[PDB]
Amino acid sequence: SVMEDTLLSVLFENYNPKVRPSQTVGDKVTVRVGLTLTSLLILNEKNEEMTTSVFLNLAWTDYRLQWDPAAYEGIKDLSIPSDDVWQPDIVLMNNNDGSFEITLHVNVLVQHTGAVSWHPSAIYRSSCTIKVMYFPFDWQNCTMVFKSYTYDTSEVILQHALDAMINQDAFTENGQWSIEHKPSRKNWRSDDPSYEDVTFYLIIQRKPLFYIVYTIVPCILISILAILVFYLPPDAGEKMSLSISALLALTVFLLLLADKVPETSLSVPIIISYLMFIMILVAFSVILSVVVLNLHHRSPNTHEAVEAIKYIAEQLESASEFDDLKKDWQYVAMVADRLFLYIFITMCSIGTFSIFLDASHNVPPDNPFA
Amino acid sequence: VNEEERLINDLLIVNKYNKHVRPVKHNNEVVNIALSLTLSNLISLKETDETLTTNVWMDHAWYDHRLTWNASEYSDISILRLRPELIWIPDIVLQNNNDGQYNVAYFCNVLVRPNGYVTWLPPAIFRSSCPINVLYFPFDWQNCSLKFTALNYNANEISMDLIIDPEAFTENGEWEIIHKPAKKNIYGDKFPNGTNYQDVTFYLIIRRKPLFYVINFITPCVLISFLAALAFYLPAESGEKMSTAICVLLAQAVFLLLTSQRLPETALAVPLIGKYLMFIMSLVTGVVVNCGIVLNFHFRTPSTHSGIDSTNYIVKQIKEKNAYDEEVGNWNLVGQTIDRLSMFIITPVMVLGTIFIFVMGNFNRPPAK
Amino acid sequence: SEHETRLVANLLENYNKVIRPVEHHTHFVDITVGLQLIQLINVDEVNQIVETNVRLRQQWIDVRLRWNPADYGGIKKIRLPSDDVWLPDLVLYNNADGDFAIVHMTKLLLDYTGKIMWTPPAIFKSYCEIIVTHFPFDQQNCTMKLGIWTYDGTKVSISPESDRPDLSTFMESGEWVMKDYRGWKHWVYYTCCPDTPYLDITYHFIMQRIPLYFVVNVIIPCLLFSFLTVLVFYLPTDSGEKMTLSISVLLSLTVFLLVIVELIPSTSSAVPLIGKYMLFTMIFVISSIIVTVVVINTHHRSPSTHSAIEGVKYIAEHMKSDEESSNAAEEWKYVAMVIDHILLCVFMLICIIGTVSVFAGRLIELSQEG
Amino acid sequence: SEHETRLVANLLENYNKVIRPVEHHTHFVDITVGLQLIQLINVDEVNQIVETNVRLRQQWIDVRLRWNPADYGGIKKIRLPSDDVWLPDLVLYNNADGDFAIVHMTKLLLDYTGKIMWTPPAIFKSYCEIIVTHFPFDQQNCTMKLGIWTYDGTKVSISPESDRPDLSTFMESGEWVMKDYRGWKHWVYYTCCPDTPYLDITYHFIMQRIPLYFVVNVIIPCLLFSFLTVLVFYLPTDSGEKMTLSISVLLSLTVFLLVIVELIPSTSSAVPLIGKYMLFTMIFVISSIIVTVVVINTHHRSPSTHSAIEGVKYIAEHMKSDEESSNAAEEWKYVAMVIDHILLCVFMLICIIGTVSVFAGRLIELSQEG
Amino acid sequence: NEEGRLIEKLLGDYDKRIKPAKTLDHVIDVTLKLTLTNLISLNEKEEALTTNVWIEIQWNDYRLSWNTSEYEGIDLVRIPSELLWLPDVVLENNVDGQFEVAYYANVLVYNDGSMYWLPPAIYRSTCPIAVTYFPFDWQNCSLVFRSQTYNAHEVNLQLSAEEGIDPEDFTENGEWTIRHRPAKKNYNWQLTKDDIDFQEIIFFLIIQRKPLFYIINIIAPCVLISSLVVLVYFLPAQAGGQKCTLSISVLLAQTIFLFLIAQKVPETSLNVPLIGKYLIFVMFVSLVIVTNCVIVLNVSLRTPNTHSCVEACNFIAKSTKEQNDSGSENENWVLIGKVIDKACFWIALLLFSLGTLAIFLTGHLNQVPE
Repeated sequence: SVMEDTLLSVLFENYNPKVRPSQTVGDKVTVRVGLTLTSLLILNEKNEEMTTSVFLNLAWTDYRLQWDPAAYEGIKDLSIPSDDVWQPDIVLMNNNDGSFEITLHVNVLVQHTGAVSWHPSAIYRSSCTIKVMYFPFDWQNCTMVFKSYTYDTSEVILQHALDAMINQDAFTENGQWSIEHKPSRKNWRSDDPSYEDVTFYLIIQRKPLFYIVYTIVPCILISILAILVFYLPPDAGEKMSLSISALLALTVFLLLLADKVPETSLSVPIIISYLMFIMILVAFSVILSVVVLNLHHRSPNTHEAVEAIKYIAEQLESASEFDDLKKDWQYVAMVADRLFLYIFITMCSIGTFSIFLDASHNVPPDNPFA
Repeated sequence: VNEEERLINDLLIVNKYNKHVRPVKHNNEVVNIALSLTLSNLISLKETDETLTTNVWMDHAWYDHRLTWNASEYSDISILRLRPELIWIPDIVLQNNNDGQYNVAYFCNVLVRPNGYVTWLPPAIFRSSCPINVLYFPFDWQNCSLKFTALNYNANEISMDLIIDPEAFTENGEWEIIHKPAKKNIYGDKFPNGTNYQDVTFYLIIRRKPLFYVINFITPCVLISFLAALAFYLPAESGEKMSTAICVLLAQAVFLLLTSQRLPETALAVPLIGKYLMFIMSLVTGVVVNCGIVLNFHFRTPSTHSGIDSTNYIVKQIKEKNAYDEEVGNWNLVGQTIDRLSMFIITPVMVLGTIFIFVMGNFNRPPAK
Repeated sequence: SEHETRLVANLLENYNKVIRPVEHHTHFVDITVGLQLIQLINVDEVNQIVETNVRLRQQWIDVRLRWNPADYGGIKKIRLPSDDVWLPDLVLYNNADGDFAIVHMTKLLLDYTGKIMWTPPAIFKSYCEIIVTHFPFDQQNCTMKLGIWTYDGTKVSISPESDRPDLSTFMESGEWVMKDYRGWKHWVYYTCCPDTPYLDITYHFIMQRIPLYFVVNVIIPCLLFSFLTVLVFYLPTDSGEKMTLSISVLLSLTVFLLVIVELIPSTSSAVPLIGKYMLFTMIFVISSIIVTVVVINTHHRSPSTHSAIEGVKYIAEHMKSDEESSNAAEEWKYVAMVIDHILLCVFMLICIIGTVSVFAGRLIELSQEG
Repeated sequence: SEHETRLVANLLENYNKVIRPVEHHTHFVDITVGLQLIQLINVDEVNQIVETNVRLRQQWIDVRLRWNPADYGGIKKIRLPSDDVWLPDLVLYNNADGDFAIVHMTKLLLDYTGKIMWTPPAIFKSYCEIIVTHFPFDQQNCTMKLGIWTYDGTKVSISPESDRPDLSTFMESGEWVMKDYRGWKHWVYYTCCPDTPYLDITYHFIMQRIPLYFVVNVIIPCLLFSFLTVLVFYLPTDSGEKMTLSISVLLSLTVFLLVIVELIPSTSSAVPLIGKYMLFTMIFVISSIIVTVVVINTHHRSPSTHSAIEGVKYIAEHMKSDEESSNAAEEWKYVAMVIDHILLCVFMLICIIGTVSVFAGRLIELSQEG
Repeated sequence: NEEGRLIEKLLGDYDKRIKPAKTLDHVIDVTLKLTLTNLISLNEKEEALTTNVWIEIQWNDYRLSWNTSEYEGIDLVRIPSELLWLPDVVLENNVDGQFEVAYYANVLVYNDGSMYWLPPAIYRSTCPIAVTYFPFDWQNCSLVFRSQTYNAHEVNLQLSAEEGIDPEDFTENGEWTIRHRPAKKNYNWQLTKDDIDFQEIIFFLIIQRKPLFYIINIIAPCVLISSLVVLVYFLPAQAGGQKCTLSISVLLAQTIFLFLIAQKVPETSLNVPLIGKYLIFVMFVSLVIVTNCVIVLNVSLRTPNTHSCVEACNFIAKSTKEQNDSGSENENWVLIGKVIDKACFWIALLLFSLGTLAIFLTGHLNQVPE
């Protein structure tokens, strides 16, 4: 009773819905912003698009809602729909690639002397620079800048919790990636009067090892038929034609591979590294098989009286066997041996190279997890 | 007329009743709210990303003490309707599966009992991120966990107490629903200094996998395998089909490669385990290897891959001479090795082929354990 | 004039729309519903989706709408804005995949008496069985039930009105054809609850599907592939000298149909059918494989066809006689006789299992055709 | 205090939001537009659709917003939310594919005098020419008109604000590159009506396309194929032993060219390139075609290649000699003299066609690069 | 000039949902017209389209002719949507999607009570293009639209030219073309048996398409293909013995290419419309290509196999010569190529005929509808 109807009344009589919990132009209302992440569902590492979900915990004080006996001293804590406070119509300078879901228009926790607690989980369409640099083992970092899209920091100050909180705090276990750390730094670019956005850093690490495995098999298994086509010559010289069949076959195979590679990066591309040199490794088996094909080509051919008849017989046979013996002199196997071992150098050299680069790529550019 | 005008003016739902005020008889323990979960349908499953779109009947109950009516409300009709904006409605949040706001399970017509008890239960088209993990593929196919409850209120403003999942499991799913237990609870946490919001915890333990991919996929293996199997039987019946035998490698090779290509395609659409994916590609490689083996083994050998008297002696010379050539080749033929080859092809096919369904079983036995 | 303001004002005050014209503890609210379907713009047999239009002919009564010389007298039948009406949450039980569209904001039919109707040109997306048994020759009847959503019998009741076909306005551009369409009513009380539950209209669509496009191309490559198989068999007789050639065409053939089955899975899963069908193609074609298995295996089935001066004349003709009986040996194997049994052996067997394919295929359509 | 409540309330009462600050029958409401694309998110030249960042600077005056010491004296310039304002129905003429995004419920600033600015952070959906003339090396100028939508120069007038580049905030992630962009004003009166119609801002986007990755993959299998066809020339003249062997390649390669066709037309369908680009491939690719067919038909062009005891000796020797003849005949068929002709015949052809293909390539690259 | 009082006067009596109908037996005079401006999506196989229509709306309601303070002030007024009778437009046969931006826009009230309004609308529709619209003779797109609310005994729509156009702003990036746009104003009475006519708006659109790009992709390949097979056909006479199988390699290659085509463009017609006539010539000119093609191997399949001590021994050896000669003789009577050579000219003129039959007829199906 104690002026309850009265209080109750006066409050709703004088209280202003559309007003800011501050008095004039000054230090403003110090709103607390801090989100406990739920998990993340889709990383479009290719366009640098980020759809995650977290809690929008906001909290500041409404010294305009401090109650009295019944709602203050009666029930120190009571729930009341928002819709009555300035809400950070927050957009993300890079990210905020789309609207809020479970972000605004939801109830809030209002304390006795005016404290306000609003904890809503939400899904948000963002876009961070995971750029086409989300695959190097050295990976990269990003700028996630949150802030309102009609307000300018003049009638409120934004403030954070931790900066180490981490993003693996609610990292998706469903992620083909992994994370090292999440930096959180408060910002106010001076290119705009409006103090604004906060930059949040993603020192992301995404190592999904699954198909590069059977990709290796091509390179090496194709090599099987490759070393084979380079081995088949002094193995079965008649490989002559069958050889060409091999490369038709070998080339179509690698071209189909050419088919799956562009359409697969089509959703998760970054530096060429792997492709850069396998591209070379490609060109390598490609041309090596084709010049060996020219190795194959280079051969212009390969690619008394009684006794007289006898004598005429003696000369017939012998005469042309030298001729076909000439073909021997012409297609001997010197080259095959020499370049099948130049094949030895080439393929085992260029092989242990990307082997190496790849080797160097996973270990060397790994520690910049920062 | 029995005080009716006056009484609903007494309730005035919106005006007299505090709809922005939840009748929890003021600050105390809580309004006894109860949630009931009944899946009406499961339309889409995504095993790979642990996401599910499913329909639920959001059966809700709580007593609206200001809702109790009198004769011209209560007894006039011991049951009547009143919209959401005129009925307190719990702010049920799909705790770990509402990362996709609820649809038409929102602000819908509710049922008004006579003594305040109210009943609101409409349809929920929802999306969830259930505990798939890369362990929602072994035969147990995990247990999908979900919690439902009134998000906003705590343990002194709300108490929610507690149906099979296959009750409305979708029959067009690529999986199988084995069980679905239901038990409510309430729980505080470390950073919170007080207990609050009670919830409906419903675990769905399921299983899935086709008996169809097995059909057209192993089918080609014993068919293809017989080619590579015959491959070694064929080197005998007629190894002279050198080039043509070579053709078949190109051909059995291109077949092999994109067959594996279709594999990841459906793969990405499905988080496949490492245990199974290897037996597939391991064994096709078994043939791939033996195709390369086919190569060499099929082209592996270095070669198989008195005057009148004077004159004819010349010929008997040329005779014998190239007879040595002729034979230098059968030296290479290597034919008493033939059967052993295809015998030691049989043995291994038996070894590995068995090794697989041997392993098939050694893991087929323990789950059935 | 004619109680001008007094008549429309009184009407608004003591009139309510939230309420339903309940008349004592009895038959519920007499709801008359029906389908008036005149267009089916889009549907997918595969996902069993249907976006069509049906004017929702509703018919029921509310005495409160009865009038005297000051509303009836004004103009017999008057059409009131729908707002004043309690609109049922009607919905497709196992369907309802979409909101009804165009029903809101419409016209309502009022009579001097009270009779009322409102046929809304509702267009919406639906969801009913078609399953893999949707498009056969023997059809399936899509079960489509419709009735009040959240209201039980104790408050509202609907009932059929007339029989009308589904083909009355069926799509002539449909990839299907109708046979019959029946709709009867019922009330569903459930063993669960002792209560008297909602009413509903159950439609059943009986219509056979499948254009003949997919058909023409399944069988053309079959006969054509049976031509090359036929060649497969005939060649060893007319040109066995191209057995290898035969090999090439089997790599050809095989890849082609292995690729044919690729199409199937895409198309089939892209357009629904009862598996029992592909079973035909399955063995029939594994038959060309099973047969080329044996036939070319059999084709390659054969070991390798897959004075003193007087003296040397004798060592010589000897040289020739040895080889001659020898060449007789390779021909000893390619007897050119079993080649004719294999094409005829299988020509009949393919003419028979083809006629077998032909059999259930035609038997099934001597069932469909019906 | 200072007429506190009397201040604020008076203002609300006599003020109609919807009223347009019309001042006598003349100047219309003078309102200026000023678009600053902060940045672009995504574009589809094929479908000529872009999602872009726009901060719309909208200016106009409402002499009704001027104040005295009780509004301006309170705090010079202040923040008043939109609603109360008459929002010009801005619209991109031949564009407009989408609603302005974040135009709604934002705020504006009123000066001690009245002058108001409305500059809400937009990003929206656009629709500009690209025609099949945008992907050219010679680009096309995206004609984009902007201006007042449903009001005339008599009721209102949209005017420009300044010059600024489009590459000022052009997307560096675009598959295209900018040349320049200018925008000048205009007033459109129609011979239709004798009246004076709306004003408009006309954008002109002059940018040339094609990211260079494409460039490398495609022209290299061409010089690739060039060498195989190059080998197609040299293989035969230096070795006609594997004519059929090359039969293979001709199959493997045009099919390679066939499958490259699926890939790049979808590119074609993926990105609108001026068709005259297509003819490059047309004759180029098709000469691979006309040349083959002749080269290989010619490759193919050749008939079959692609005392008494003493007399015995002479009837026998005579037998060896005329078959001797015969051998030379078929070789008199596949000569190595003109296969050399076709070699230089066409290689000059290829160096002609090729250098001719390089011609227009180089030529308008002499125009584009400028 | 009572400016305030007048506004306040009518608003007193101002009636919303009531039509400006003098009385009830002669309806109001409603004017409408549409100027096409965007034809956004042509999915003819499903008979649907999306267009930005200028909905020229006009009618009369002197319920607000004003005095000196509003009519005379300015013979022009722009008053909000929700403030006068509004035609809820839709295309009977087409509009399958509720209008977008076609309503809720500023209307126009001159001074005598003339009302003008014209919102732009992007919406979906379904015009003809039913197993026809792909010819050279075009199916006239007939769209009739009217208010879907009331019927012509109270409402009456007007129109204008029914002779003059759809190509007024027919899109230049359409894969088609328009040649005439007729439009009639009419009453309501359809096949379905509806009475009380509500007049509507008929939209004829007989348009052309087929600007083939795929034509010569189809035309040069087939010639190359025909030649390829004619290679198969004449190349044999030129080709060596190792060519029978040579020819085969081509069949394999020829149809690998073939059904790949069969898979390529069939896709084409499913994503876009369909028609069988043009379809018939291809597959059957294609099946004949295949036919004489396999016929060829069956042709290069046909033929039987081409697919004193001194003297006693001199006697017998002179026999192997004549003996084997009888054998090589075999070859003769077997491979005397009457059938083959003639097979070249067989397909040749047959080629000319298949071609003439087809392109001559394509000449006709472009020349009758020309």
